[PDB]
Amino acid sequence: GKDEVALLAAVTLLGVLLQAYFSLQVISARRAFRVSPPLTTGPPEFERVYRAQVNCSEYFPLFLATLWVAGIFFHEGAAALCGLVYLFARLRYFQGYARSAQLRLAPLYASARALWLLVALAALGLLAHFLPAALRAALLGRLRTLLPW
Amino acid sequence: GKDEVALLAAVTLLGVLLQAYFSLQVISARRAFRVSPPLTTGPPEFERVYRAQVNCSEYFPLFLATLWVAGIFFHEGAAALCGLVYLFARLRYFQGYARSAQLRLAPLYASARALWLLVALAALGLLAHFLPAALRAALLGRLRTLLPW
Amino acid sequence: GKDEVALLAAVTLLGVLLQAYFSLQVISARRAFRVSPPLTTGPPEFERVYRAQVNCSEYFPLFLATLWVAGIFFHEGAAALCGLVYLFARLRYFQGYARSAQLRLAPLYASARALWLLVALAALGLLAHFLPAALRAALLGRLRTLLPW
Ligand SMILES: CCCCCCCCCCCCO[C@@H]1O[C@H](CO)[C@@H](O[C@H]2O[C@H](CO)[C@@H](O)[C@H](O)[C@H]2O)[C@H](O)[C@H]1O
Ligand SMILES: CCCCCCCCCCCCO[C@@H]1O[C@H](CO)[C@@H](O[C@H]2O[C@H](CO)[C@@H](O)[C@H](O)[C@H]2O)[C@H](O)[C@H]1O
Ligand SMILES: CCCCCCCCCCCCO[C@@H]1O[C@H](CO)[C@@H](O[C@H]2O[C@H](CO)[C@@H](O)[C@H](O)[C@H]2O)[C@H](O)[C@H]1O
Ligand SMILES: COc1nc(N(CC(C)(C)F)c2cc(Cl)c(F)cc2F)cnc1C(=O)[C@H]1C[C@@H]1C(=O)O
Ligand SMILES: COc1nc(N(CC(C)(C)F)c2cc(Cl)c(F)cc2F)cnc1C(=O)[C@H]1C[C@@H]1C(=O)O
Ligand SMILES: COc1nc(N(CC(C)(C)F)c2cc(Cl)c(F)cc2F)cnc1C(=O)[C@H]1C[C@@H]1C(=O)O
Ligand SMILES: CCCCCC/C=C\CCCCCCCC(=O)O
Ligand SMILES: CCCCCC/C=C\CCCCCCCC(=O)O
Ligand SMILES: CCCCCC/C=C\CCCCCCCC(=O)O
Ligand SMILES: CCCCCC/C=C\CCCCCCCC(=O)O
Ligand SMILES: CCCCCC/C=C\CCCCCCCC(=O)O
Ligand SMILES: CCCCCC/C=C\CCCCCCCC(=O)O
Repeated sequence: GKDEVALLAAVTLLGVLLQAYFSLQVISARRAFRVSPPLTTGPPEFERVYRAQVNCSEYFPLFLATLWVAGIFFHEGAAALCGLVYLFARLRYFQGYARSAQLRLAPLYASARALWLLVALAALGLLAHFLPAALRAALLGRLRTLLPW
Repeated sequence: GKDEVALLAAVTLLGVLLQAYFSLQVISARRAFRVSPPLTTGPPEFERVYRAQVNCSEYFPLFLATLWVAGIFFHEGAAALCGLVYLFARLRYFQGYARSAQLRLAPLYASARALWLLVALAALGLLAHFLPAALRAALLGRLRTLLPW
Repeated sequence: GKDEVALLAAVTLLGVLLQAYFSLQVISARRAFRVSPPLTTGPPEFERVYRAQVNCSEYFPLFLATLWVAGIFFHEGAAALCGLVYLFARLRYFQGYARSAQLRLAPLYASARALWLLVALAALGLLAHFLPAALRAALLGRLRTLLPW
């Protein structure tokens, strides 16, 4: 039961750890540019690192949501592998963005490709669990009993 | 097992897709107002669209959390319908806010009403799974065995 | 089945309610300092309360992710208790930060300690569900069948 989802839980935990890493980098920039809470503005370099962390934070719940839907309704290994590709592409996005706004783009598109792939696996998984049942009911003349609307 | 939660997974996926839509709108405003990363400040219109996306992002994990608690402990269909009302009210909030800060308010209250309804269904669901067991133990003089505290 | 995770669902719901409380406090500061949407800048006090809510929002999905992994793979009661310690430390962080940036630090470290503890329980739980199986396969000379890589 539990170990049917243990790989998804492991990829989730690795994402939490990546977020802690991004957070550690912003704490470091905060010393390196004397940025003092409660402020988020500062030199362009600090501003880039800080924006990279905010962006990764916005998308972290989206990644988790699709990872779990894809892993449960499609295939656990397929979703987990795709989750790892997304996480590694985000690490590179962060490191890229810290150096320059242009250098963030190649790993940003790689991560966008990986997240859309997870959205596609989630959609396919959901369709695989609804379309066959609807097909069976339609062929048996029992569709109204499955969905009156 | 899986299809006991397939409607919640479908509503979750639709919310991820709505977030991608909001993100596409901010990318468009970014060209229309020459706002260049790493900046989030700009004309009041861009500022409104950008704030709308930030707000929807803050609340997206809250919506997911209550949707899943309500859908598992209350009733799956009730929670899923309520999730759809929330998602559609957020689309209208976004479109409203893009035009004016006042025009965002009616769909914002509609979405606040829909999210509180999901919080209420989650609370009711949780109570339905704890209060009867506690009542049974109290009536049987076995409460200490269920909860010593 | 459901009540195997009902305590985790209850702690989740309490976190959603805490977030609604933080949100109510920022709405109040917004009147008290005439900050008008779409703006997030203002007096240092408003700026502190607003930053406190943003920080709690960034970490809310991280807390949920680890609470569920720890509660499912480690022990439900252990994770749920730890989740409560984290939530209460965040309330104090918020109240502290509202008064001063220095006063936020003691409950911030308390919440950081509580979240790392949840990360540790999640990691331990995941290891408890993989390392014994790998040990059994290695001892039986059946490791390649469990993991070819
Ligand atoms: C209302 C909607 C109407 C229904 C429309 C249906 C959409 C049709 C889209 C194509 C159908 C799915 O096509 C299928 O895709 C997946 C993933 O790309 C492939 O799947 C394979 O590669 C993926 C890579 O991500 C692996 O994770 C997976 O384990 C493996 O089986 C299949 O080899 C292919 O056959
Ligand atoms: C420590 C706490 C002490 C216990 C206090 C208990 C609180 C009492 C509150 C009212 C009890 C629940 O009351 C119940 O609400 C739900 C939802 O509104 C209604 O439920 C109905 O409408 C909702 C609409 O959201 C549908 O999704 C649901 O499928 C349907 O059954 C019931 O018809 C009503 O009987
Ligand atoms: C590739 C990795 C290699 C494997 C390395 C393994 C790491 C070893 C770390 C120590 C092993 C776990 O050690 C174990 O920790 C937990 C939590 O702190 C304790 O657990 C106890 O306290 C915790 C407090 O959080 C309670 O929630 C829990 O219900 C209770 O049983 C155990 O009494 C201790 O024996
Ligand atoms: C994966 O990250 C991102 N995805 C985005 N989209 C939205 C669009 C409309 C492009 F599709 C998107 C959404 C979903 Cl659901 C998905 F499955 C895949 C995606 F690509 C958009 N922006 C980012 C960023 O992080 C940029 C803010 C960072 C920067 O510009 O530096
Ligand atoms: C649903 O969205 C929102 N909900 C809010 N609350 C918090 C309060 C104290 C009002 F209850 C709230 C919280 C929970 Cl848990 C809920 F179940 C229902 C809710 F209404 C508050 N603000 C928004 C916004 O999006 C505003 C930032 C956007 C803007 O002002 O434009
Ligand atoms: C629990 O909150 C926080 N945790 C942080 N880290 C990241 C570091 C590198 C410190 F470990 C962290 C990450 C994980 Cl995964 C965890 F398990 C425990 C943690 F401590 C960091 N910052 C906060 C804040 O809220 C600060 C922004 C608020 C402020 O500075 O006021
Ligand atoms: C492992 C526990 C770590 C807890 C997270 C630490 C977070 C933030 C510390 C920011 C310190 C305040 C910055 C200095 C500003 C000033 O002194 O003027
Ligand atoms: C491979 C595609 C074949 C699809 C078959 C669909 C067949 C018939 C559609 C008519 C349904 C209307 C009859 C109502 C009776 C009922 O289903 O309860
Ligand atoms: C489907 C893949 C889409 C990936 C998401 C694209 C995101 C961001 C692109 C922002 C471009 C940089 C803005 C221009 C600023 C300047 O040139 O001065
Ligand atoms: C419909 C409301 C009826 C509630 C009934 C509650 C009854 C008695 C409360 C006394 C409990 C203290 C006895 C301790 C013994 C034990 O439960 O283990
Ligand atoms: C229970 C429903 C509550 C819904 C959440 C309310 C949220 C925001 C209201 C902000 C009001 C606009 C501020 C005044 C600015 C101005 O008039 O110039
Ligand atoms: C308590 C620690 C004991 C660890 C025991 C590990 C033993 C042997 C490692 C050799 C594995 C290589 C053999 C390949 C055959 C197979 O497992 O399929």
